[PDB]
Amino acid sequence: ERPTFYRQELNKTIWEVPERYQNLSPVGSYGSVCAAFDTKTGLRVAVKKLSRPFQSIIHAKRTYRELRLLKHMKHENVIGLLDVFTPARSLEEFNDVYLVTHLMGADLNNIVKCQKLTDDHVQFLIYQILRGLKYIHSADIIHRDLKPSNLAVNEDCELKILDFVATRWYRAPEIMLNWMHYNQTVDIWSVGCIMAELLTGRTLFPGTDHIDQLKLILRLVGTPGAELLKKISSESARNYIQSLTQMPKMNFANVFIGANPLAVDLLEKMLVLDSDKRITAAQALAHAYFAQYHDPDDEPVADPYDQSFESRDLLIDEWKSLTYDEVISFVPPPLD
Ligand SMILES: Nc1ccc2c(NC3CC3)nc(-c3ccccc3)nc2c1
Ligand SMILES: OCc1cccc(OCc2ccccc2)c1
Ligand SMILES: OCc1cccc(OCc2ccccc2)c1
Repeated sequence: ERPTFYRQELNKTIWEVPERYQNLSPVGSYGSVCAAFDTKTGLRVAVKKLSRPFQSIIHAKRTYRELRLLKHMKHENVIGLLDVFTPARSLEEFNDVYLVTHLMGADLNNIVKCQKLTDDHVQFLIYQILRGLKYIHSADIIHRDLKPSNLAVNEDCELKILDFVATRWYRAPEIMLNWMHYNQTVDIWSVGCIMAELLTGRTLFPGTDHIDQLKLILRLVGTPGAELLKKISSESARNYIQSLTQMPKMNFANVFIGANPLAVDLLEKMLVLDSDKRITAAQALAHAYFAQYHDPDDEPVADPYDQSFESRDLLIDEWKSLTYDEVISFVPPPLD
């Protein structure tokens, strides 16, 4: 029951895709993505060709990870899989992997780098990020790399979180300091940085390196007090922290002058240096700032996600074969 494939060369590489996808045209370069038209649905879609999916053990595992994560995400504010295919007829000739998802208008960098945003828009966009995160977090997945370029927004201001400017600007302070045991709330920190940027047209913490970045952070949120410092396991990290000149916590209502006071309040709750005290995604959705969008009955959580594979060390052929299994067992979504 194989579809008919067709070949073509687009700048860099070849492309071998079922006839169902038409008028492929590049959108940029981990992999490279083409805008296509999808004849089965009439929707514009993006087809990503993975670059050398099984070049190493790491690539192999990463190809598998991404396919696993994509197959699991079924939610309005998160990128989902319309299709995955290979030109291979057998495991033995399995070498190329292509992923298909909805094409979305632009990204959040292409929306904050056009104007500021008005308050009503920021509410809607941050709301949708939080609702997508609540879902992702409920599967015990941590995004880790949230930033404007990872948020796809279309012409209707609908937002989808995806994966794949500096990443550093959005990273939680615990990650910079190399804490092994950070949790989900690293993603809340990033959301906080995103929201502030949307409200001011400015990157909140545009650090030039990780040391700068921390200095910029502590300057706003203050240096750690005693209850936090007592939870820091690394002697050297604790020293860096305690040796850098003490800074006081800033009044956010002064730093975010003229912003809505409910947005200032959310921001205070998001950008807590101590990750144990940071508001979660579920809690942030019930904050007042979102009172016109919030519905506790249309804020779904995810099915369980098995990421036991993350702790496994496998051969390149075994990661590859696990990926093949997943390409074959893929069930297309309800085409509605
Ligand atoms: N329960 C917690 C809460 C917050 C923490 C935090 N926060 C960093 C100030 C941003 N950092 C660290 C840590 C541990 C080892 C090496 C480097 C950093 N641990 C934390 C443990
Ligand atoms: O995240 C997997 C994937 C698949 C195909 C394209 C892709 O990035 C391009 C893209 C373009 C427009 C909206 C969302 C993604 C990502
Ligand atoms: O990284 C967590 C996460 C959150 C939302 C979507 C998601 O899909 C993962 C992924 C998406 C696109 C390309 C590669 C991986 C992952």
